[PDB]
Amino acid sequence: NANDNVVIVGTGLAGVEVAFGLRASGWEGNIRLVGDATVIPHHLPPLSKAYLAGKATAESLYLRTPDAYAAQNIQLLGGTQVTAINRDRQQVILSDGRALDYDRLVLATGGRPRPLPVASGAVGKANNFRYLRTLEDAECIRRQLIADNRLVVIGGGYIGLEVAATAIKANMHVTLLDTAARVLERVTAPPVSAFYEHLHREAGVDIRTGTQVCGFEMSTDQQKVTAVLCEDGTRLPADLVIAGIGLIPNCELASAAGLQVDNGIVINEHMQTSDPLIMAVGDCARFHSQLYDRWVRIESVPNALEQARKIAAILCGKVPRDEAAPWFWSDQYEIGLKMVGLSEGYDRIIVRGSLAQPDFSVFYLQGDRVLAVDTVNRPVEFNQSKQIITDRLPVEPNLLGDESVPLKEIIAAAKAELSSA
Ligand SMILES: Cc1cc2nc3c(=O)[nH]c(=O)nc-3n(C[C@H](O)[C@H](O)[C@H](O)COP(=O)(O)OP(=O)(O)OC[C@H]3O[C@@H](n4cnc5c(N)ncnc54)[C@H](O)[C@@H]3O)c2cc1C
Repeated sequence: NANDNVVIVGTGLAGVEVAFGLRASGWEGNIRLVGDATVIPHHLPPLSKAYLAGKATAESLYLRTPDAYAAQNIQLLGGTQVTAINRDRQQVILSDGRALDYDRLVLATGGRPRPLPVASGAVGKANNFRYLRTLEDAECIRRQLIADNRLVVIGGGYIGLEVAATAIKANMHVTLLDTAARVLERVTAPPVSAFYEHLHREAGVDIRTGTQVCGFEMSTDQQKVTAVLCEDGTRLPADLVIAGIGLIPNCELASAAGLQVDNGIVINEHMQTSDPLIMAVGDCARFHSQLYDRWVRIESVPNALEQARKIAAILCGKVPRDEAAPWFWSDQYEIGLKMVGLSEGYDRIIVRGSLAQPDFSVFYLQGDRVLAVDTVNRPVEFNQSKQIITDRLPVEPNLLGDESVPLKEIIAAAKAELSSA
């Protein structure tokens, strides 16, 4: 429509992709991008990878060049916080009291770092204690990635691991702490955690699992952290502390406007929230996965792209792409880590290749059904695995771990079985 105005709250990948996708699918109306961030929209993955390593330019981070917004006639309103939504009048209220009218509203609010309780007040304020989510966070941390200085990373998720890998390369003394018994405990099988723990320790990282931070010591003059204290009495001297204990989806605007919320903004098969004219997308969206027949909220680039493209399609009267298996990647010590599917609910894993080398695939199964596959330096088996998950192919479990049998042929057999019998 060339009259309907669309307002997108959030200028992260999700919001920006909706904006440009919209104008790419034939949208003629007005598009307004509104975000509290001041910087030009940029990619996030490089922030714990090449950019954090200081090897990529700031320019390379832009999602789209600044001129692109003008050319595609997309109004970008940065440094502006949306404080409320008025479904009745169909307007979004800005912190300055200003209100923007909308015919279609898209909430691409993403999430915010989960604060560490024992790092409140002065601790969190210290210039050498940071979470990693914004460009500002990344640059503040990078400036402090100094050889021989001591870093303590709190949190063992993929980003924590990527931060540790980057710091190690910068020759820092690195210690990583996780409360769980093994890193990535919730999304991987023990032998996979073992791989990562050994991988990092081998690189020089001192990983301490089952460790809980009880507090910090700080300098009076500089108001900087000088040490991290563990519940068991261990004192870890630190020149830098990076915390990453998860993300909190930004649903406040939704829950305040009476929209359904549950660890994310609930949306239906049409990307719509409880309110027809309001949609949600990206890290903040909790949707129903028909592939796994359950409600999930995914934090990944592929997820944002897929969801953003679906919204653009629907708002333009076009047909959305069929639901694809969820996937994401991680870069640690130049190792190609690619994960497809959701492992939740697996009752066994099958390793294809040796875990003593960064070259294998791990299949997560629930019975004979493949739920997900984590691949390490195996791009082809990764692509092939997407097909197995997305199409629910009946691949023979007893051959998945047999490297003398190409995955392509295992797949061929599964497909032939459907057509023949
Ligand atoms: C360091 C890092 C590394 C990552 N690496 C990978 C990776 O390797 N592979 C992968 O697949 N994914 C990775 N991710 C995750 C991926 O970047 C995100 O899932 C993806 O970019 C989608 O983000 P989003 O746009 O949904 O949310 P966000 O990027 O959080 O964007 C939401 C924006 O909206 C703003 N906003 C919220 N509320 C309001 C409001 N009321 N008014 C105005 N503005 C508001 C927020 O401040 C924010 O600026 C990484 C993320 C980080 C931080």
